[PDB]
Amino acid sequence: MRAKWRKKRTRRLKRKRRKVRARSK
Amino acid sequence: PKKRASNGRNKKGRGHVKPVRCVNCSKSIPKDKAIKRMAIRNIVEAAAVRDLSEASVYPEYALPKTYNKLHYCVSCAIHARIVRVRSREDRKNRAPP
Amino acid sequence: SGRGAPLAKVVFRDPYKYRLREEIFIANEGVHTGQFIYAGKKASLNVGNVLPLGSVPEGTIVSNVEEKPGDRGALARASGNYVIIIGHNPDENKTRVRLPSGAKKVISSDARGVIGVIAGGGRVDKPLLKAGRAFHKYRLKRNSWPKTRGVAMNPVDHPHGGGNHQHIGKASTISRGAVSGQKAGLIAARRTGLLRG
Amino acid sequence: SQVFGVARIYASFNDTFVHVTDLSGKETIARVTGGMKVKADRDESSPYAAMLAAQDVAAKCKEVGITAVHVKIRATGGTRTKTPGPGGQAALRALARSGLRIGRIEDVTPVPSDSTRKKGGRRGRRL
Amino acid sequence: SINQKLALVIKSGKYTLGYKSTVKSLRQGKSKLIIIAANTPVLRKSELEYYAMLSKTKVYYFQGGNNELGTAVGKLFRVGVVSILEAGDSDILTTLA
Amino acid sequence: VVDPFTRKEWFDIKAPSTFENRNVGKTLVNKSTGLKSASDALKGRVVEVCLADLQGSEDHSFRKIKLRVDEVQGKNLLTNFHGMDFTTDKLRSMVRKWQTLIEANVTVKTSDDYVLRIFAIAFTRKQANQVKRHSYAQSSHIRAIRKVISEILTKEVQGSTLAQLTSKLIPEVINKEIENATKDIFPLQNIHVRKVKLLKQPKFDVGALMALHG
Amino acid sequence: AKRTKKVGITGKYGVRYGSSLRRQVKKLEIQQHARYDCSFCGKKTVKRGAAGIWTCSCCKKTVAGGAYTVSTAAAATVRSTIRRLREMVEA
RNA sequence: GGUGAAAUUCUUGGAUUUAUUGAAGACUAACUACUGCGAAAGCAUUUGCCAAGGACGUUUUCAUUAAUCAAGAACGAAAGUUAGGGGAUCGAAGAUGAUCAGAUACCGUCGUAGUCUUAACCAUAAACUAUGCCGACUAGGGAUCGGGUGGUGUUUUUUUAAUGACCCACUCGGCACCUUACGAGAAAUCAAAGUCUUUGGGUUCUGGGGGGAGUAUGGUCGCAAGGCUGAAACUUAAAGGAAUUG
Ligand SMILES: [Mg+2]
Ligand SMILES: [Mg+2]
Ligand SMILES: [Mg+2]
Ligand SMILES: [Mg+2]
Ligand SMILES: [Mg+2]
Ligand SMILES: [Mg+2]
Ligand SMILES: [Mg+2]
Ligand SMILES: [Mg+2]
Ligand SMILES: [Mg+2]
Ligand SMILES: [Mg+2]
Ligand SMILES: [Mg+2]
Ligand SMILES: [Mg+2]
Ligand SMILES: [Mg+2]
Repeated sequence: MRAKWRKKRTRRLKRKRRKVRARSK
Repeated sequence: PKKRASNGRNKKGRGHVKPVRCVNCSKSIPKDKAIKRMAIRNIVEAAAVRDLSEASVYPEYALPKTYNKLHYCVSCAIHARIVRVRSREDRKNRAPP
Repeated sequence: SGRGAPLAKVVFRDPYKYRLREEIFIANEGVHTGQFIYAGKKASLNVGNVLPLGSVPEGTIVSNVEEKPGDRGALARASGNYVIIIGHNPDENKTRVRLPSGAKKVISSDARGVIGVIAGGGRVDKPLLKAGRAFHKYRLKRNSWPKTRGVAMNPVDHPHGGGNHQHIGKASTISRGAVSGQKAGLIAARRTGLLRG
Repeated sequence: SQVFGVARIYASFNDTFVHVTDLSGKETIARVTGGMKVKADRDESSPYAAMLAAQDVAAKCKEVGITAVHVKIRATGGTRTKTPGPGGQAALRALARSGLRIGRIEDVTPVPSDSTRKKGGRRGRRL
Repeated sequence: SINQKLALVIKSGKYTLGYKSTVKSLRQGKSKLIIIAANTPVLRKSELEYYAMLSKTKVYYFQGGNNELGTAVGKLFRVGVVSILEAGDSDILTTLA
Repeated sequence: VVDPFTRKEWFDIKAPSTFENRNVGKTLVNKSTGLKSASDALKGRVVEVCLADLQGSEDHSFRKIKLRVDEVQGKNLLTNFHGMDFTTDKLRSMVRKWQTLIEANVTVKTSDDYVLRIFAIAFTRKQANQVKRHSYAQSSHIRAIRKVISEILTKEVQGSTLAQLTSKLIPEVINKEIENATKDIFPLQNIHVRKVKLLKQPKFDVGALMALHG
Repeated sequence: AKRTKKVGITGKYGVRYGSSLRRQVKKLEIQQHARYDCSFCGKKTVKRGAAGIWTCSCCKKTVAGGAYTVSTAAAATVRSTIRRLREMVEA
């Protein structure tokens, strides 16, 4: 598991995570 | 660990050079990192010289010869058996032959 | 009023009678009051001057260009517009030009043009921001604004009208041979959809 | 004496072009390629296809008037391989062997002041 | 190097600035040289040329507007024409350049 | 069958006489019948022949000369000078590592209304008894040589019509001028012009062509 | 004091029309209401009268310019290419 | 054309190939180097202009004005974002052609975004010498770049003077190299990575087993993508570095 794709998978996860939080306000 | 004190190239005091493209595979290469062979070929052959000699006006006109500076990438140079991978002691040698 | 570009009132002298002749030119960028404007075959290549298309070099930027020598201006008249000149055919004198739409027209070398670009360029780069600025723009042009959509109408008022949902219901690309009352939509359209490859 | 032509040999990979001209280049005489003499799509750059091409050029060259040529060996050039194909050099020897005369052998492969980025990608072509 | 010559006149020689004083200095023959700004109106430029033709006074054409001429003089206001009443230590009169 | 060879006339090539023999070869075109006759089509043609063909000696193996045909005097083609350029291997032979390369170009006008661009290539030379092994310049000598070259290459032109420009181009009298003027600045070994290219051809001047066609 | 952080002149529009449209309007309205250098009299006294009309409040000189600037970039380029054509014909 | 081989694509509506003429945009080959400049990123056709800079020289001037730096700032490859212009080539997305069990991968032909520019944003790279800066001292040699110095030294300039090019001997500053291991290091190796248990020249930043995790939260910056700052719960006995033998 390449480190640069850990970085990329985390950014998609973070994009989801603040999308749902902005929803949840 | 560090393999070469001159990491893989010839740059100490620049920080960048230019990109050049491999003749064999068109790969972008640092210009100081490319394996540069002065590809030397006679204009005709080692055999057809007399065959052109019998059919040429201007007897022994010039006998020209073609020049071109080729750039090889590291993978293509080794695959084409140009640099011929060396030992740990012998890779320090920088002599052309 | 009604035109984005400013107008230059240029006064000439009548060659055949003691009087002054006031012309109405579309002002070019950089032309000022008190500038001497020159119009003729031998006039100099300067911004605001009126020269025939054969008199100017290739690459010259011209405006208010005549389609035919003597129709007094037809091409590149709106604000910020111009005609490029891209070569001559001195035998049987024509002149190839580039129009503001990109069309490549061939015009006679005796057709005139004003050197430069029409003043007032960049006018459409500002958003009107609101309905009332479109109201005052078209108050001075004509009665074309506002525009009720055809799909918002009844079938009696439009081909697109009616339906239990607002929808065109048939291809909005209409043929060139279609009759008046049928051309509502995209007339003779070669293609549709967003310009993208 | 001798009616000089221009041989203008163009040797890429997958094909070789032996295109003889007039002495001014403009007028074409007997353009025969190696691909028209054989049907394998693999030897169309080979020496034998070009030899068959060069021999058939000399036949079409005769009864026309040209008896000598100017040799212009060329590869693809530009932003391409620039090394002449395997068929090009056989074509010269086959041309001389047919009996037609030679003069001013030259290489005319174009070389740029590098521009118009070479095809293949930054990582090159890897198979 | 012409601003350097003009600046040296200011600190050592005598001058007058503007138009009503340049013409009045041309009128009484107490002007050695007048310098006209580039963007000076041609009707005023031609009248200065005529006044300096009658008084037999050299005219220099500054390559700059009234703003740059006033700065070259060392002032903070636009100067259309400067009349050099007397040279200082400079060679501005000797070298028409 | 079609065989468009049978409809061809086999014209001839004649060089300018500011050279040795002009029997360049045989042009082969067409028959000048109606429906876009070949009398006018052959006007716009340039031919490529080596200089050593038009001078005999083998020292001029490089700098091939281009000739532009002008008129057809029945069975002929009358040509004027079009351009000079070296052969490819001559540039490759002179271009070597461990030496500076100096190049200079000016677009210059002759006494005629001729507009044509001229180059000049210079290669720095190792002097005798030298132990330094790259012979590079000081990057102000490069601009000094280039400035000297541009003055020399502008003074030799602006007299010197193409009738007499070719008579200075062949004997390397320009190279003598460059070496005799630049040798105080840096030693040089391969001084050449390497390229003559013609940009704007003026009115035809049929009389001027006839001088070079005896 | 700095009355607004970023809206500037576009504070007259309140909160409507969209931030991007007000921002695009801000760039062109700052040019439109600016004061430009008179090329004739040298003063900074040129103010727009109408779109394409730029007038100096001294020396009473009107020039035909762009809709929101005295001079547009494409027109300086046109003026630069017209003059370059002129010397070479005059040469 | 293209390929390991093909397919797709074009073609007696003339392809490819040959010649003349142009247009457009991009780039600056060969020369080009264990060479130069720049704080770094970076910077390679020509000339002109503008402002700057290092070194060298000095028997010029001031006389501690300095070193390093929280906070605070300027610049910062590529990609990417907004709005124009430009849009040749190449080419994330996508189409299609193959191989393959499958291939939405490699290979092949196209091809939008982008690649180019302007005005703004972003502020990240294996942004690396993975080596902070300033200062002193410790070992031998050659080569080179720039400045300087001295030769009863060569080279044509007119036969030789000057000056330029070159040679030799010194010097300073710079990019570097070769040998050796005094000394150092876990070693690889290192003239610094030496002058450290015989431990102390000045100073800034950073690390405290591996993961969780550059995550969560808060604050701040950004239009956005995201940047900067930055945990804990819990989990785990190794992870890891260098070298030896197979
Ligand atoms: Mg390894
Ligand atoms: Mg880097
Ligand atoms: Mg509506
Ligand atoms: Mg209704
Ligand atoms: Mg109906
Ligand atoms: Mg170059
Ligand atoms: Mg250098
Ligand atoms: Mg800080
Ligand atoms: Mg970082
Ligand atoms: Mg780091
Ligand atoms: Mg250095
Ligand atoms: Mg710990
Ligand atoms: Mg830890």
